[PDB]
Amino acid sequence: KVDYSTFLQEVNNDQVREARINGREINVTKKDSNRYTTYIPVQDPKLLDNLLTKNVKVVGEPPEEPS
Amino acid sequence: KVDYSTFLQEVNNDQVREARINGREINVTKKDSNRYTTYIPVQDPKLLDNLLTKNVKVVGEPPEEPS
Amino acid sequence: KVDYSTFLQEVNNDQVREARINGREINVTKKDSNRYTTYIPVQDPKLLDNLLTKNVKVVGEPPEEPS
Amino acid sequence: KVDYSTFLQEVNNDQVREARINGREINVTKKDSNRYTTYIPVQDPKLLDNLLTKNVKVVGEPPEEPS
Amino acid sequence: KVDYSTFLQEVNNDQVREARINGREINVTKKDSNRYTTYIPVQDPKLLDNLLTKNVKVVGEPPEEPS
Amino acid sequence: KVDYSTFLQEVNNDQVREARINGREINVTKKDSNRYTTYIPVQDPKLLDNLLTKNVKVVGEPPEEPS
Amino acid sequence: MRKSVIAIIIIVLVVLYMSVFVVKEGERGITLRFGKVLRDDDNKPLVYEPGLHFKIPFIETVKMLDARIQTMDNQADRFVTKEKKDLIVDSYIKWRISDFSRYYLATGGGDI
Amino acid sequence: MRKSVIAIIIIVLVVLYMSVFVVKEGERGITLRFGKVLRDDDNKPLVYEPGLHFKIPFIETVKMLDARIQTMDNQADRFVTKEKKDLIVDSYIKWRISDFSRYYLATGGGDI
Amino acid sequence: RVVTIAAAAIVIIWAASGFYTIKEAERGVVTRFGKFSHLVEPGLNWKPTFIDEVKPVNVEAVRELAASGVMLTSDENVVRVEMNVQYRVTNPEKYLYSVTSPDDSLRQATDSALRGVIGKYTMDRILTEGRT
Repeated sequence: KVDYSTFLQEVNNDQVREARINGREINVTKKDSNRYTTYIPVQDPKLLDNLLTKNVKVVGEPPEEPS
Repeated sequence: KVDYSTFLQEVNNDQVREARINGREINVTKKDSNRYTTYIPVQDPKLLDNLLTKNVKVVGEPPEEPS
Repeated sequence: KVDYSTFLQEVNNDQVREARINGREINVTKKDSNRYTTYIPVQDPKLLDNLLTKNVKVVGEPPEEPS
Repeated sequence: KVDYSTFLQEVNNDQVREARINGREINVTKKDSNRYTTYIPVQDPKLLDNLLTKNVKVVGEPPEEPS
Repeated sequence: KVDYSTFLQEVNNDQVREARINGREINVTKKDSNRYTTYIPVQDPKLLDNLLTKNVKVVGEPPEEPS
Repeated sequence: KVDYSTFLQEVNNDQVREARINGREINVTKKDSNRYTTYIPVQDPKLLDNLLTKNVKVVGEPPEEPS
Repeated sequence: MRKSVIAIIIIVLVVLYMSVFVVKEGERGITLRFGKVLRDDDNKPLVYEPGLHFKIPFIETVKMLDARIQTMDNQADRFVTKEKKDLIVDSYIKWRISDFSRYYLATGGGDI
Repeated sequence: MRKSVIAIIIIVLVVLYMSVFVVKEGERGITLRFGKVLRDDDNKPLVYEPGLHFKIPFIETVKMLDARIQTMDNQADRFVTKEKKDLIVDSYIKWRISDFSRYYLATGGGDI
Repeated sequence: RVVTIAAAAIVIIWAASGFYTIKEAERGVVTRFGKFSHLVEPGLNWKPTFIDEVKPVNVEAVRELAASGVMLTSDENVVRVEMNVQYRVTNPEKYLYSVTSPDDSLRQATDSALRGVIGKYTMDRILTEGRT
């Protein structure tokens, strides 16, 4: 729903409350309770490092095995 | 259709505003209101870095569910 | 479920005894005999580097195969 | 047909004009209006970077979707 | 079956004279004729590096093609 | 069949001229016209660097698609 | 007279299998009552030799204590000498269980 | 009476070929039983000279020990003299197997 | 007659699995369920299946154990010393039921021994003269 680069710049200013990632689609939780979804164009090696740089809260999810 | 080498020569001058990302295909939409397509032949780690360092807006799309 | 991030913070504190890795599921038992589980969001190269530097114990799991 | 080691020596001398990448097979057209084929044994990250430094024209191809 | 951590410490202690790897398993026959077994937790980028630096013997096996 | 470790030391001893890489098998030819085989245990990124840095001839092979 | 005769055969064999328990050569088993341990010879806890023994199934529990010498290594640690010279020493100790009963009681739960 | 007579003749020839085993001139063979070695003269392991010998097929195992003089070369290595002068010496040694029985035992598996 | 057939089937498997061969460089150690029974010598022996088990121990192969470390000498100097120790084993009744992990436990004793010995001699001696 929002540009991938935008997510980075708003993260650089600590505008994400919590970051829970699943597959290739991630929803953001801004400080003002706003919600939207972003897309990952390609694998980025430093993305995880970037989030940890500004003490951003990371959360994992279980694997979705087909029933 | 534009060759990958020539694609770098234009992004390295900051004359492209937005590019579509999916798979290895890239649909370019530069600043002169023109649109075309280009393909990435291999995996390159300095693609996103060149985009972010140059501060160019780049977004990708979600995948398509199989028929 | 314990968030992936808290495990990193708890690793820094040196309060874990050993952990069992399987797939992307992280089952772990800490120094205080407390069993919890997290999930690896994405591949982290320096994780194993950090863990070994922290002297925390890590054990691999045989390749799962459905007989 | 030429060896992959020999192909690299040619590129380092500013003698390759256009190159194509299809999986792990490569077509090359040098400035002498000649053609041949090579193969990349293992993925190399500096190959593409080295290629661009020498200004070797790189091209891509669309994927072959079975009808 | 021994633990991967102690195996690393044991490997770091120059206590192996022969090493064989099949799939994700690790069958070892050390200098003192002792044997054990361990499975790699995940893919490691620099594990192979430290191994060759200490002049450890390593051997790989071909793939089993089904009849 | 030759061991990976003994093969690598012999490679660094300037005693290899040609290497054909087809999957995980390598037909190694010494400088005295002898022949043997070897199998790499796991992914070695620096392998290509080491071989090419010692003026060795590498070769690639196409995939044997079933007729 | 078929169900009655066939019925007793199946129950007895499974009951006996639960009761039988062997003590390895480098191990010793201490049979235990509900909450207490079995005694004999003026309240002397009995330890089992490496042979076959029988325990009432589901009433008696056995704790297997290894009798081989155990090795304990100590990591690097700082000690202060007579001239205040700090030293880094790595040392190990070797010990064997002498009183299987006493060790199990003192070190409640037979934990290494 | 054709199948019976022809059948026995063909099987005898293949059995004899398996049983016969020869010792080369520059080799020495020590016949071995399932796990033991064949003895004679007050438990003295017997080694075979370079001639024809018969072994029960599939029961006896033979180890061929070379009797030729072996050459072992030493690569460059650093040695300390009396005046701490480091030297690089290239040397080779020549040895021969004296006790074929002992070598097989000492070097378990008759490996040079 | 059907009962007779059933008995024959079970006994052959017991004898079949029971038969075992031990290598020449190994010495089987037959052991009762809890108790040890006897030491079998090389060749083909028989052990009743599910009753006793054999443990082959390499009593003939000669192993090696290199012990090294940055030890301290007697002149307050440090020396990087490495040693090689070739050894063998003996009757498995002691080797198997005397100390846990005898090979590794011996190596730690070797480190303690090597450190102590180097501590007595000076650096200069250890480099040239002390070697013997």
